[PDB]
Amino acid sequence: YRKVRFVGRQKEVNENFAIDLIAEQPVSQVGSRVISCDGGGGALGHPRVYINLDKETKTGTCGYCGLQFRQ
Amino acid sequence: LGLREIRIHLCQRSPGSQGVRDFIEKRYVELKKANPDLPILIRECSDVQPKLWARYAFGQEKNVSLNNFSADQVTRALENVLSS
Amino acid sequence: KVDDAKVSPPKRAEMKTSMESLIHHFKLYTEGYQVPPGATYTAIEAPKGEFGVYLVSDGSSRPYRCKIKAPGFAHLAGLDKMSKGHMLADVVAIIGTQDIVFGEVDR
Amino acid sequence: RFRGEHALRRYPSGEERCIACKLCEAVCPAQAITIEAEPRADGSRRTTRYDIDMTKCIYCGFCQEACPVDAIVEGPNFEFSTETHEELLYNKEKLLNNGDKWEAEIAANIQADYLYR
Amino acid sequence: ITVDEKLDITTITGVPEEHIKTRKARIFVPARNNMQSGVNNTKKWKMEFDTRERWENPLMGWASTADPLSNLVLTFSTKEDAVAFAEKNGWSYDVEERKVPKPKSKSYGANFSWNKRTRVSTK
Amino acid sequence: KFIWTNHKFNLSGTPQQYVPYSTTRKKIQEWVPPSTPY
Amino acid sequence: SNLIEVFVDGQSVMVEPGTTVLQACEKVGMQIPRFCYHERLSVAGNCRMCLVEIEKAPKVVAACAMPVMKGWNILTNSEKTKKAREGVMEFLLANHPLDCPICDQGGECDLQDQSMMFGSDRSRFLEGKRAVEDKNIGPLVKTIMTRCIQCTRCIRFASEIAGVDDLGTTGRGNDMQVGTYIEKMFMSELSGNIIDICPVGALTSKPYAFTARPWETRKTESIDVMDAVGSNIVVSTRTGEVMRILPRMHEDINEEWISDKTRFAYDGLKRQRLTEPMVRNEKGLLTHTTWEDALSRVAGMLQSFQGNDVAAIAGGLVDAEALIALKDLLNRVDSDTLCTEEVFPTAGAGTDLRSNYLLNTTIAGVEEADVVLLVGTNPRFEAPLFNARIRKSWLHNDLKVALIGSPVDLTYRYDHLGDSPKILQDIASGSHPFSQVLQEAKKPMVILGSSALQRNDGAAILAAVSNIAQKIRTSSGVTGDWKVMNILHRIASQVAALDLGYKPGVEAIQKNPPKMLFLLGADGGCITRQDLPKDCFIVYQGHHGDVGAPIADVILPGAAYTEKSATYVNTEGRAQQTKVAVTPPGLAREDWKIIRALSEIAGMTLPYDTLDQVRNRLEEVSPNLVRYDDVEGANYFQQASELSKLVNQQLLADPLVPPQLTIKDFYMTDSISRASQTMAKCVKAVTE
Amino acid sequence: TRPTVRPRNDVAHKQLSAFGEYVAEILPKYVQQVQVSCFNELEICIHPDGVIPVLTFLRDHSNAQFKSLADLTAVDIPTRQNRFEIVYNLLSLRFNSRIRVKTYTDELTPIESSVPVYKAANWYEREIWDMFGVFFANHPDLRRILTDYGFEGHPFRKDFPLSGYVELRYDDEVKRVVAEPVELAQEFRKFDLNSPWEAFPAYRQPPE
Amino acid sequence: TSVKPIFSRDMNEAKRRVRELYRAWYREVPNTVHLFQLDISVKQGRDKVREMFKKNAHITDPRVVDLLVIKGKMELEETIKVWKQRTHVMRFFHETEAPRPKDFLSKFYVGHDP
Ligand code: SF4
Ligand code: SF4
Ligand code: SF4
Ligand code: SF4
Ligand code: FES
Ligand SMILES: [Zn+2]
Repeated sequence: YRKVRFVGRQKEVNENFAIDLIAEQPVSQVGSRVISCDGGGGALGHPRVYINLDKETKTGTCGYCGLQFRQ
Repeated sequence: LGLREIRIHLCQRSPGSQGVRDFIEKRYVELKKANPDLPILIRECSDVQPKLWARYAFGQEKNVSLNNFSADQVTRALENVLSS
Repeated sequence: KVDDAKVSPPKRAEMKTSMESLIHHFKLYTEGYQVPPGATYTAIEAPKGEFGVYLVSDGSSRPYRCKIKAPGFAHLAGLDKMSKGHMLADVVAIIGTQDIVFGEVDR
Repeated sequence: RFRGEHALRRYPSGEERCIACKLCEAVCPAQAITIEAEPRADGSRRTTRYDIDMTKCIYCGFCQEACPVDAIVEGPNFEFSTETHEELLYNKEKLLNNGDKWEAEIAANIQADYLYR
Repeated sequence: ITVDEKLDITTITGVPEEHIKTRKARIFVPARNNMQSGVNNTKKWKMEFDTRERWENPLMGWASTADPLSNLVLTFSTKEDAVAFAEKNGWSYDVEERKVPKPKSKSYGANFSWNKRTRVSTK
Repeated sequence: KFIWTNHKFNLSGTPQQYVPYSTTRKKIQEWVPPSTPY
Repeated sequence: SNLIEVFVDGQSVMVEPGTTVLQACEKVGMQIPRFCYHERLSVAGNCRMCLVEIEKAPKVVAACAMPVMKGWNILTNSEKTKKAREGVMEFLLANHPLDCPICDQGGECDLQDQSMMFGSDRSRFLEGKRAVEDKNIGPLVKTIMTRCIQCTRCIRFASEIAGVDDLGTTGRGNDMQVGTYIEKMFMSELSGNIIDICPVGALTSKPYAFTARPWETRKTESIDVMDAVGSNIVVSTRTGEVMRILPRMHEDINEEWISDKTRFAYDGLKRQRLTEPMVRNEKGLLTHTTWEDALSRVAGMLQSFQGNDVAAIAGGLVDAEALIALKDLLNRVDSDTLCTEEVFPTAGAGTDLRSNYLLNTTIAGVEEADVVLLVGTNPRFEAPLFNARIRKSWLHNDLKVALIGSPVDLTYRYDHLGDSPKILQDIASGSHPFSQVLQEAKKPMVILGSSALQRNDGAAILAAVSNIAQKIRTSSGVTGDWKVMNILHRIASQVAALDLGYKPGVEAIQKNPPKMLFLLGADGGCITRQDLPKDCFIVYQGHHGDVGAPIADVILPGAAYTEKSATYVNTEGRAQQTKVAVTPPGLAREDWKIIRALSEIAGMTLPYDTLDQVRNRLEEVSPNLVRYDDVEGANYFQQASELSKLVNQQLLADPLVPPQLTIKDFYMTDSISRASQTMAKCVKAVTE
Repeated sequence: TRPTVRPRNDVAHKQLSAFGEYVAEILPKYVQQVQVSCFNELEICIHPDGVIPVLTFLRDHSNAQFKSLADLTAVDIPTRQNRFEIVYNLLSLRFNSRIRVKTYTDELTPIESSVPVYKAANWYEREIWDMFGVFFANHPDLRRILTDYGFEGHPFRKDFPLSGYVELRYDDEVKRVVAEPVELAQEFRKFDLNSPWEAFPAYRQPPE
Repeated sequence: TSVKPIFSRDMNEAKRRVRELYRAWYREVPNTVHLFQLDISVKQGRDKVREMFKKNAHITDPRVVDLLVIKGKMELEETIKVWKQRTHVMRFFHETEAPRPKDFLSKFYVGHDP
């Protein structure tokens, strides 16, 4: 129905997607209990948060951090 | 038909409707013992002018409006629409 | 800034480390401050006049009535007295002396 | 510290730095922000609609000073002036693209100014 | 002086257009958003009018609308001047009732019984 | 990483004009009738 | 008399001798901070946030658990109390991670509305922050046990009202945890109702999880209709879409609690919905068309029909305004023959002052009872908050409960007295004991369920139970007025339906072959085309297409319950009107206006146009429906208990088995419960 | 107590407690409430019978000059049983002192205007007519300032909603720029911001 | 009523005032129709004048009618002079607006009961 508003307008659309780009990361490992995540660098990026990694070797990308974190 | 149903209204206080509150003690157990087909209705509280309704003949209302009767005046007023 | 941080936001290097910084950051932008009731008034030297603000406070993050007095209410109602007895070419030369700016007469 | 065009940033290799914490919406004086969020199937929440009414946008810039994860950035490029009213309403797939026509322009100005604020 | 005492129920009109007879107001108590337990947002009567249609604006999906009032809440003091404002401008309304809870009887110490049933465990 | 080749433009219709649109979901999901036989 | 004047900040007030400092200071309009305390729970004290400096003492006490002696000076604001409320709420704000960009209670957490007003300014810790791990319990409770400030509030709820003994405390000192040691799932009735009680955002809703923040909603109060006890809810819109509900905390029913089914039944409300009128097309074809096609299609068929060839059924969830426009249409044509879906036996009374047809005891008068005996039902899996009031009134005093037939898993100490219908006949005599105690109680309570009354012996047990019921009423009766015999229901639009003057139980349509039927039943498949005559049309009018929309001629779109200013009846006769929050989608319209719009295209036209004019008609039949939220004192069944003795139909011989299973019958119940993918998501997690 | 707290003073709090006291003493005909603000301001609540002479008393004296009429405003207050609130603000030139005059009224009851008493109220007094309908008495020229010619609303009261009813548009149907009922592209999403728990101890209400 | 009036006292200084300016409008309707250079018939203007006065005839209280007198007189200040540049006078006539249905069957096909 809506398909008439762009005829001769070429539909400028995004190319890359961050729907799944976490999955191509080399999922980190430590072998400890609780780790800081000031990822992206200090005083920028997502705030400090502490995660328990005991259970199916992972963390869960911290929500904030996004990068797959595990052991 | 006549008729379809009748609707008893009363009030729990404002004691003009005590004839109806007596009428259930007098003729409700025996009034519905006879004619076990007519679905007469009783609702809760008009709180002023506790009317008595009748409805029949392609949906036409018939409202006898008792204000404050005695124990036999409620007994005799009911048979007017009942027999007809 | 003011240090007690119920009014000033905390610094950016602080709102990423401690716990006390975010709750007095994240709440300070959803709603505003906590202003006590009671009327107030002041005025300062605007470079063309006084500047009356009669800021009625109610007691929440959102203020009540905020009536402003700007110059030009007095400075242009008195054009009636100032103008007469004179030319028409005088009148445009009158106006640029009081320095009247519109949008500021919206008080 | 000059203001201008809106853009969105992201982490190293693309992550959508936005976390959709809605704070830029509640301080926009013109309510030019409108965000509908949803749990994406991976689990972390992201955005579905993201709007900046570039007509209504009064450029108070408080969105730049309200995001905790520092997502939206007033990018310093005055390149503008299209020909319709129907175009300047920016959807999301302008803004990530517009945030990725450049980043080294943006990433050096924050890194020279973040110590003051 | 020219006092000329007289009596009339003050119904004022001409200031809106037609929405006197169309709508019906509502006076009620906002009562405890129950995600938390702060009771400061009691003690003030409020109002809200009729809600009418909200469609889709077919370019973005915005909540564009008719129904020009749709957002008017005032802060009343009590039930007494609650009615007196709805009649002074004179459109229809309907009134709720304030709900205050039980006082109530709560006492620690009776949670450890010899023969009663009021007995807690696993604390 | 995720940056373009050279540049772009803010032109009116190149033919392209970015033509901004709606990016949501149908909400009510209207009912489907049963098929042709009774 | 029986009071002590205590000068709360130097100001007198008279409390009972034995109340709390908290209730004293809350009486004079103040808030002391509340963490380890709840009014609807028990009392512990292990948060230590309420700390007031009492006068003429060097020490500081906590206002949760101590009585009040002879009149003190409870010095609320001091130069030492603020050295305590700052003090405690600096520790627990350290061992906690930096959430709230993403914590889903981010607009209402009590570490966020206390921490601006009370407490300190900065931090000095400055490294630490232990981090425990989480787990999963059920597919409803999104679970981050990191945050978990150990206020022992969810823990006691397992020993409280929800009697499932499941949780505990695992650990010592700094390291203790709250969750279940083994991986046992926790799900029963009320099991989703913990995520309101958790005072921080450590617990939250699973389907709601990542949607929107709570400063954008528009709180409009309403009522839910998925059970006969009603509810007290509040909806929240976003852009004309429903987000979530919460309990509105009414003091009679829905105290701080709500039905666990109705909490997550809103998902199918916006899932499988018919939006538009769909034409007959002569085969099983069924395609949409103009709204002014199928109006004149059935309009001429109405005038062709006359007499008992046209009928209707209604047993779902519709209001009490479309059940009069239907009634003032089919009885202005003077052809009634109309019934409901639910099977209620009528022998002597029920429609005529109704005498027992509502739940006669109030819910507030349940706590004053002493010995309760109920038969033929599962109280846990129909009317869930009803057992919650029994559970609480079993506690805190003495309460005696026995039961007859089919031992199911109730929480507290019940006992299976026996299982035969002859038990009900023999209790009029002296046998199968307790034998006198129902007469020798002071506030007895005898409750009948509608699931066993659905059977063919319903008129038999209607007089058998009321035999011994009036036997206790003719005994003393209690002291006292104290109506004893009462009954329950499980369809919302039934008591509202019957007291309009309908007949209960499918018998009039069960005897004739009528031509045209109106479906407001509708998914309850007690009427098919098998019991019908040949292919004459039957018209569906409703909102969903589960059962009865494929077996139909012409369907009609309509608004469900969250779209119309409706009016319902609880199990006691109150009227709790719902209100419009979201306007209905598609081409559907409000379900009373369509009947008047169908009336004007037919011959007869009803004499009322606006919804007020509907309520003027609603005044005429019954005046208690405009009486909002009041249950008047009117029983009058000395006569009506005698009138059912005219009928002497005998019992049957069958063990009194309810339809309710272990758990699984609770989920797939009405119409939306079948359409909700959330209930389908969890019911496969129970059978696994 | 500390730095970053406003240092109050008692000298101006003394004389403004002193000066305004014998004002009610020498006109106990019109004055009904006097109060001293905790930051050196004064209110003299006056029933509007004495709208002219009390100003006329402050128009001239030898102990109170007060000839600088700065601010005429208007504040509505619903739920008061007399809605509106006319509030003056005048300045002593020789003494550097601020004082306000709070005079209530109602809608239909007029007010004797300050036209001979002050000639700075020429455009201020008309504004309350255009915005509220408070008909002042005996003004030589009552007209329409700061509103458009076709309004019937007096918008600055509370029942007038945020937008009007009069969203304007053009058509080439003949020449005209015609009015129409109002239609928005967006709701003006109204939030909910009042947090509970009563941050203020001093202004605590009578608990009833 | 403990409140002083504006101009009238009781209904008889009032009802002679609403008759009074009616003549001032009545000689004005032919006067402005050639002035503002608009083209309708002049009798339509005289119908719309009495349209406005007759509609508000449901008042049984003074000083409200007198409040409309001040409203009615202020209309003539722009009217006798030229302060409404060819639009505000045309604003009286709901001309290019689509007609309201005002009929029950007509409302029912279009609208969610507006
Ligand atoms: S800038 Fe902040 S508030 Fe705005 S979308 Fe990004 S994370 Fe959310
Ligand atoms: S740029 Fe300005 S107008 Fe736009 S969201 Fe930020 S503060 Fe608001
Ligand atoms: S769920 Fe969390 S907040 Fe609630 S009682 Fe348990 S530990 Fe305390
Ligand atoms: S629940 Fe409380 S402590 Fe946790 S993120 Fe929300 S406001 Fe902060
Ligand atoms: S508030 Fe619960 S113990 Fe202090
Ligand atoms: Zn990280």
